[PDB]
Amino acid sequence: EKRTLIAVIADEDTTTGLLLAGIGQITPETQEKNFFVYQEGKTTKEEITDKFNHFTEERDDIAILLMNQHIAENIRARVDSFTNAFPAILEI
Repeated sequence: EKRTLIAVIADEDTTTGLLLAGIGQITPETQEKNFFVYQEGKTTKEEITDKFNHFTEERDDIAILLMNQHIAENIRARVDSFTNAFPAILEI
């Protein structure tokens, strides 16, 4: 389909491992980034929510949004209210 890419909302260590596996890297043709780093005490709930809606409603090439469970817990009502077919949200 059109939806081929994985997006990432993840703490520092998970992002590091994902970027080593090539996940969340820049899409060559569009130059878009496919990751946002959560930093406890720095990132607000509003920024997490904004990045969520971006990867989820403002991008159209995302098949799967990966997030740490604890980050999904921080915005659980926004996550539980997501209803679209795509992307699939997987909590890691």
